Amino acid sequence: RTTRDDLINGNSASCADVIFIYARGSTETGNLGTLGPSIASNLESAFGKDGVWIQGVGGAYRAPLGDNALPRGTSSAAIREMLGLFQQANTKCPDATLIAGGYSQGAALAAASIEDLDSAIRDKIAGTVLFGYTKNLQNRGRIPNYPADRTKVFCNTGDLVCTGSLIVAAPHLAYGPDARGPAPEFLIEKVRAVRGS
Repeated sequence: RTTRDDLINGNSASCADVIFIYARGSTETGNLGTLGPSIASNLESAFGKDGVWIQGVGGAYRAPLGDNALPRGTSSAAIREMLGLFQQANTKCPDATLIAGGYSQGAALAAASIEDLDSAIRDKIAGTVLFGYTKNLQNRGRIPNYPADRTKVFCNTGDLVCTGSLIVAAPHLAYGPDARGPAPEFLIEKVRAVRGS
């Protein structure tokens, strides 16, 4: 449901083939918030429960609304937390394919993290989905240092954070259908593109 720590809890001797690391939006609960669980269930349907590990960014990432105003759109402590989880995945399960996602502040966090990541680990993230991407305009719809073909941004018309503002309007809260269909669809496709099946 809203907390999944499959990577932290996972046995190194029986690594999943796919590891998904997801950062929730501001003020959301657990470490998956409102959108994460929907994505998780569909990935589990595609890869099987033992086939994918779902890991939300918890720990120091408290997702405070105020941190949207910081330079990178989230705090340094939150970035360190997510970097730490990619590095844990890379160490625990060197052969797993990674996928990532974030909503709102979590999308800025995912983008900042991936930008700072060691390239060898960044290169293992086969696809990333961003919903209500707060740095969409500033970054021109891209994640720095990460390929456009592995990136999918869901930015609703009228969601002001996609257009350089930090105002929360009703479209910002309307990503439910995307998390249920096109976002897991994209992620599954990108994993299969490199792993076959």
